[PDB]
Amino acid sequence: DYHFEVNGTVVRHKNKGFGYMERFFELKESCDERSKLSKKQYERFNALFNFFEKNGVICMAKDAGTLNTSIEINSLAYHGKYDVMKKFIEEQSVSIEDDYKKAFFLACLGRWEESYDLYSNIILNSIDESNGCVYYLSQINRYRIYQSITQAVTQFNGLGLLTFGRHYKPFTDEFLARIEREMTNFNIDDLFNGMPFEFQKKYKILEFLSDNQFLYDDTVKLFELTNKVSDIVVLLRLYDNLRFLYENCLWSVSFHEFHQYIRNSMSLLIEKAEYERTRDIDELGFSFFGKKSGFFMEYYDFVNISRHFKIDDIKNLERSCSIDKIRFGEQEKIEEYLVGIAEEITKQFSANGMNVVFYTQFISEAKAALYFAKYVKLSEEGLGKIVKALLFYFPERDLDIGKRYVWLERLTKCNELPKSIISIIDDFLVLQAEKHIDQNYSEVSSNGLYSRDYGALIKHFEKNFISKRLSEITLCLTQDKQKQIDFLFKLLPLLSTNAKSHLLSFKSVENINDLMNGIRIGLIDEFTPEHEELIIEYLETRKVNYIDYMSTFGIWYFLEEINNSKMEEFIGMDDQYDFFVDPENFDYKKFIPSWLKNYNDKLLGKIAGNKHMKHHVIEVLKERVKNSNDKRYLEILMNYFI
Amino acid sequence: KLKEVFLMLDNNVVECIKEITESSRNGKLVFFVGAGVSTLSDYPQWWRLVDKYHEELYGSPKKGNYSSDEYLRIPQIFYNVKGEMAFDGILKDFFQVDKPTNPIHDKILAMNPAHVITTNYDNLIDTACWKRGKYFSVISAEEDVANATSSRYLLKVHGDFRKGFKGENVVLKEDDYLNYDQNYPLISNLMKTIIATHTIVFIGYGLGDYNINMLLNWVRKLQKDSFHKPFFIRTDPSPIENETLIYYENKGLRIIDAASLIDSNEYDYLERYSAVMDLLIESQENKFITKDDEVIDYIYGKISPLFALQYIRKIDLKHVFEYDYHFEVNGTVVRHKNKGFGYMERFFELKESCDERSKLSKKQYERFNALFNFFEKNGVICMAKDAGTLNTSIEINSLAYHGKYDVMKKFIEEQSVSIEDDYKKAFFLACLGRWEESYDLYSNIILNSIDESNGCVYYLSQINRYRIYQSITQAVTQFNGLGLLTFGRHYKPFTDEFLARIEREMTNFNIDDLFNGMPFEFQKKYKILEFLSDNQFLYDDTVKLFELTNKVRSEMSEGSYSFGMSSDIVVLLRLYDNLRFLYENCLWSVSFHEFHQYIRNSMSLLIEKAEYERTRDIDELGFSFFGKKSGFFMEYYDFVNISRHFKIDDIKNLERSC
Amino acid sequence: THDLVYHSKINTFVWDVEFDIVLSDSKELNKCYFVKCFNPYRINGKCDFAVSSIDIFSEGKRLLIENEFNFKITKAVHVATSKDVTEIVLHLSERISSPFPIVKEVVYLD
Repeated sequence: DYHFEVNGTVVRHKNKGFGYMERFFELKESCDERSKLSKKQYERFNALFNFFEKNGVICMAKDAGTLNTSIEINSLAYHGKYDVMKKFIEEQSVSIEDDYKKAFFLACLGRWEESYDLYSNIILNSIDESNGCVYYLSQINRYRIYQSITQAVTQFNGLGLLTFGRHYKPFTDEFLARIEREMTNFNIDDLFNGMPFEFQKKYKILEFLSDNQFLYDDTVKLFELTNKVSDIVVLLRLYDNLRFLYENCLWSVSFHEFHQYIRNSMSLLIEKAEYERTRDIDELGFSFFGKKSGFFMEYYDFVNISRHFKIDDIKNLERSCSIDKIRFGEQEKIEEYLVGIAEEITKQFSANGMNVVFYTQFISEAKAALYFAKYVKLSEEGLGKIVKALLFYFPERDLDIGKRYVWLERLTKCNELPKSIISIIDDFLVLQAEKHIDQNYSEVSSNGLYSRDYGALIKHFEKNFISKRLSEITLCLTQDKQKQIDFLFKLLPLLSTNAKSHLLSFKSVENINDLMNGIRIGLIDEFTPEHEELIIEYLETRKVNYIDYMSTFGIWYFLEEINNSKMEEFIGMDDQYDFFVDPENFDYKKFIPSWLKNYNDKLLGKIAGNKHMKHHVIEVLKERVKNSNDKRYLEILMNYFI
Repeated sequence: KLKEVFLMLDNNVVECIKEITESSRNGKLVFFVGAGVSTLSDYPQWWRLVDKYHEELYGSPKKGNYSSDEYLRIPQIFYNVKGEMAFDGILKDFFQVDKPTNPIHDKILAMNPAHVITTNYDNLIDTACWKRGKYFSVISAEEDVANATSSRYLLKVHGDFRKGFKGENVVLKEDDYLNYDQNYPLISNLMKTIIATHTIVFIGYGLGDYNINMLLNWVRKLQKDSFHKPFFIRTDPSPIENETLIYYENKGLRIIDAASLIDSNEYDYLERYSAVMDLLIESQENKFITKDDEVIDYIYGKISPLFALQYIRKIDLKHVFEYDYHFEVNGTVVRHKNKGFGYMERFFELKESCDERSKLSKKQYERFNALFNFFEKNGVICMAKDAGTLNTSIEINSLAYHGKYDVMKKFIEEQSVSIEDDYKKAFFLACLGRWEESYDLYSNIILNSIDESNGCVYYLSQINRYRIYQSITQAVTQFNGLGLLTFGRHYKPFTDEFLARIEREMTNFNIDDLFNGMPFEFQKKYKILEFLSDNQFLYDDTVKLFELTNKVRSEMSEGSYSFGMSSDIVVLLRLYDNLRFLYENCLWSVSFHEFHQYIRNSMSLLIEKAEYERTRDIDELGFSFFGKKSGFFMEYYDFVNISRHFKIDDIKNLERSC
Repeated sequence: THDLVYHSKINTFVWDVEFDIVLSDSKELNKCYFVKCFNPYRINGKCDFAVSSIDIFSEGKRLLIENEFNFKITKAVHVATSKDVTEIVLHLSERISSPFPIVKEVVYLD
C-alpha cells in the first residue's frame, strides 16, 4: 500500500482505504494534533516516531525538500573492531539479544565451535517464550554456521594441508560428528512454516532468509549499463542491504552469494561513472564542464572494497577505469581503519595465531586494504605503522618478497618517503642479511623481484643513503660466507666506501660471463677500459665464429656509456647492432617491430630524442598498427613518438 | 555391511520402507509413539505402579500375575476406597524423577514428522522436541485444541502432568478409559482426522494395548478405499509366527518386525528399535540398488511431468534432480552431489548400447524411447568426461520469434482445438497487441483448464494474464500522460468498464503466493516452474554473465589471445536456451524489461569479443598453421536478436566501438 | 594443447609445459620452465633495457643463477597433462625473435 523509496521518503500506491501514513506524517509536524491525541496512545506515537526516524523515513513525497541520506553503521563487525568484540565475548551475557550478538561476533572471529554451541544454548533457552524473532534468527544462523563449517572442513582438511603443512583439523572430529548428527535432514525451506501462525502473520518480512537464493536483486543491476544519455538508487540499496545483514547480527555476510553482488554493484557503479565521464567530454569540453567523474568513495565504500573484493577483481577495476580521478573521502577514517588492520596483523603473528579459519577470512581483507591504500593520503605515523606491519609481521605464505616489494612501491606512489619509512626498510634489509648467514636459505618469489629492488628503491628516493649497519656487516665479513657476499653484492650502492673497498677484493671481474654477472648485480657503474678491452675480445671471438649479448653491447653504445671507437670497425652483420651503433647507414628494410616490445621507457625516450631514426621508427609503427589491433604498438607510438 | 543388510529384506519391507520415506519427504508422515519408547532407557512402567497400588491396598505383595483387566481395576479400586489424595500422592512420588532422553527419540524426530501422536504422559518426546530445536504445539487437554499455537500437533492422547501431577489430567483409571469419548471428544476427533488424512506409523506398541485395539475397531467402519492402512513397527523379541501377521494385515496393519531384520538378544530392546530406525533413516537419503527396469522407471518418474511442457532449459535440470548432477550448458553432465547409484551414467551407457537394451521390460523400452526423444531435443548428449564434437544447431520452432504477423493472424482467425492451441493463440494475440482479447482468451483458458487435471496450462495462463494486466496498466499510464502529448489523439486503448473489471479481479493477488497455493504434487513435480513467478529464472544466468564479462575484459586489457575454446560459447548457448524456453512455451515476459537488457548485454559482449578475435595480431602459425577455424558468423537468429532487443543508442554505441 | 595462450604486448606463449634443457656447456638440465615478468615500471636506474624480468625454475623451487646466457633448446617438452608437445613447442619457437618464446604464468606486474 505504500512505496517506501530508498531515497528517504514514501509515496502512496494501492492504499484503497484511508491514508493512515499521510495523516501520521501530517501530525508529525503539527504540535496541536499531537496534543489532541489520547494519553494512553501518546507513548505509542512517540515509539513510532523513534522507529521511523531511526529507519530513515523522513517525510512524504510532496514535501521531500531534504533527501540526502547519510549512511551510518554502528555494528562492531563492520569496522573490524576485533579488540571490542573479544572483550564483549569475554563478558558474560545478561540477556538473549546480547547473547545473540555475542554469538554473531564469535562467528566473525572464526571460533565457529563456540558460536554454534552458544546458538544452541539460545535455541534451548528461547524456544517460544518471546515474540519468536530471536528463535527464528538463531535457527537460520545456526544452519548457516553449520554450512560454513562443512565447507571449511571439506576444503581445509580436504586439500589445503599444504597451506599449513599437516592437517590442523580446526574443528574436532567429535564436534564434527555431533553437528552432523544434530543436523540430519534439517528442512530449511519449511522452517518458516513450522512457526506459530501468529508469527507467520507478524514477521512475514523475514521469509527470504530461509531460501537457497534470496538476493535476486542482480536483475535490477542491468539498469546500470543502459546507454541512454539514477545510479544513486543502487548504491543506497546496497547500504540498505548492508545495514540489515550486518546490524541484525545475521550469518549471511560471508557467503559467496553476498560477496558476488557486492563485487558486482561496486564494479558496475564505478564502470558506469567512468562512462558518464569520457562521454560528457565528447560534447561538453575537457575541463570547462568536466568538473569531476561523479563517484565519491567514502569510508563505507572503501570498507566494502576491502572486505569483498579480491586482488584480481581490484586489478580489473583499475584496468577498466581510472580510479585516480575518484577522490577518497574521509581520509582520516580510512587511515584509522588501515592502522587497525596493521595492529591486528602485528598482534596475530607475534602471538600464537594458530587459529586458521579467522586467518583465512581476514587475510583477504587485509591484503585488499593494503592494496587500495595507495589512493589514500596516509599520515606519517600511520604509514610508518602500516609499513612496519607489512614488512615484519605479514605471513610469507600469502605475500612473497616480490609481492611485498610491489606493495610498498604501490604505497609510495602517492606519498613521499620520510626518514621513518626508509629506516624501516633499512631494518628489513638488515634482517634479510642476518637471515642470509644460513647458507641453506634461499629467497622464493613468484614475481621475479627480489631484495635488490628494495635497495634500488631506497637509492632512487634517497641518492646518498649509506646504511651504516650494512657497512659494518660487510666489514665483519669472512671468505666462507659466500651467500652473504653474494647478497651484499646485490646491495652494493648501500655500502660505505671502506665497505666497498673491502668487498670488491673478494670477487673480481673475469672475461665476459662474470662481467655480465657483475653488470646484472650492478658491480660496475662506469665502464672501465679493462672492461672495454674484454668486450672487444668477445666480439673478436664472434667475428671468428661468424666468419647473444651483441644487442646489449649495441644498446650500451647507443646510450653513450661506451666510448670505444674501434668497435665502429665491426658493423654490417646484426640488424639491432647496426641500428644502435650506426643509424646513419642502416638500410631500414630489415627492421623488425618486435624489438620495440622489449624496450623500457628510457630507451624509447632516447630513441625518440634522436633525429636520424624518429621518422623511420614512427612510420614503421604506423604501418604496423594500421594492419593490426595491437594495443602495445599504439601505446608506444602515442606515449613516446608524438 | 548395512548396504547388503538392506538387500536381505522381504519385498513387503522393501516397499513399506520406501513408502515411509516418501511420506516423510512429502510432509505426510505422522508418528505414533506408544509405551515402550518411553520405558526404553529408565522410565517406570505401569506394572510397578500397580504393584505399589496392591501393596497400599491389599496389604501383601501381589501373588502370581495380575490379569489385563486388573491393570485398570486395581488403581480404580484404590481410588474408589481410599480416595483421590493418596492416589495423587503416589503419582507425584512416582512420576517426578527426570530421565535423560534416548537416541531413539532423536531418530524419530529426525524423520521430520508432520505430527506425532503419543499416549505417554511423560515429556520425553516433548523435551526431545525442545532440545533438538523443532517446534510443536502441545495438545493434551480439550482447551488446548481451541488454543492451538501452530499447525504441528504434539498430541498427548491420554493426557500428561503438565498442569500438575493429578489423576484428572491423565487417563489411568477404568472410569476415564471407559468414559473417554465423553470426556475428551475434541482430542479424539483430532486423532481420528490426523490418522485418516495422514500416514500413521505405530512405534512402541505391541498388539496388546487398548489404544491399538480401539483404533483397529475404529478402522472397520471406514468403507474400503477411504482409509490407508497404518504401518506397524513391532519390536518384540520373538518372530511374528506368520498367522497373527496375516490377521493384522487383513485388519489394516502392515506389520514390520525387528526380530526378522536383526538377530538381537531377548534383552536388546534398544538395538531392536535402533536397527529399524537406522534402516528407515538411511533409506531416506538414497533408493535401493537399481536395475535396467528401475533406472528408466526412476527417470520417467522424474521426467514425465516435464513432457507436457514443450521445452525445458538445461541449467535448471539440476533442480529437477535436486542438485544430484551438474548439467553443463554444452550438453554434458557431470557428477556434483550424487552420493549413490549413478543412474544418469547408466542411462547414457544403455543409450550407447543396443544389446544392453534388449534385456529391458516389455513397455519400459517404449518409456526409454520417449526419454531418448525428450533428451535428444534438449541437447544433452553424454557425460562430461566422455564428450567430443558436440556441435549443435540453433533452431526456434515458433512464430513470435520469426515475426510472422500475417501467419499467426491467420492462425488466430482459425478454429481452436484443445487447451494448448488456445494457449498459443492467446500468446499470439498478446504479441499482436490486442491485449484486450488476449486477457479474455487467457481467462477462458483458466476457466476450462481446471476440468482437466494438468495444472501447467492453468498456471502458465495465470502468469501470462497477470503479466498482461501489468502491460496494459503500463500502457494506460503512458498514454494518459506522456503518450497524450507524443501523439495528437489520446487514443483510448481500452474501455473503462474493462479496466474496472480487471482492477476488481486483480486486487489482492499476491503473485509470489501462487505457487504456495498450488497442489502439492504440482509443486513437487514442477519444481522448476516456481522461478517463473519471480525474476529468479534470470538470476542463474545473470550472475554467470556479469562474471564472464569481467573475465573477457581482463583478457582484452591483457591482450592474451587464446587458441582453444572461446569463453563466448557459454553465453551463446545460454542465449538460445533461455530464448527457446521463453518463446517455444509461448510465455509472456518475452517483452519484459529485465529480460531484454540481459539479451542486449550478452549480445554486446559477444560482438565485442568476436571483433577483438577478428583482428588477431598473430604473425606466426597456430597449432600447426592456424588455430581458429571461423569467427562470428552473424546468423539470422543473431540479426533478429539484435533487431528486437536493441535501441538506437545501443547499436550506435556498438558501432562507435567496433 | 588447449592451455596455450599467446600474449600480445609481450611476444610470448603461456603454456603449463615442462621442457628438457640442453645448453652450450656440458651441464644439462631436466624438464624445467621459465617465468617472465612484464614490468615496464621496473626500477631501471642502470643500463637496463629489458621490460621482462625473465627467470627459470627447474622443479618449481630450484631457481638457477643466470650466469652466462645458456644457448638452451627445447629438446623433449611435456605438457604434464595430456601428452608430449615437442613439435607444438618448437614450431612456434621461431619467428618470435624474443628470448624464451614459451614460458608459463606471466605475472604482468603493471
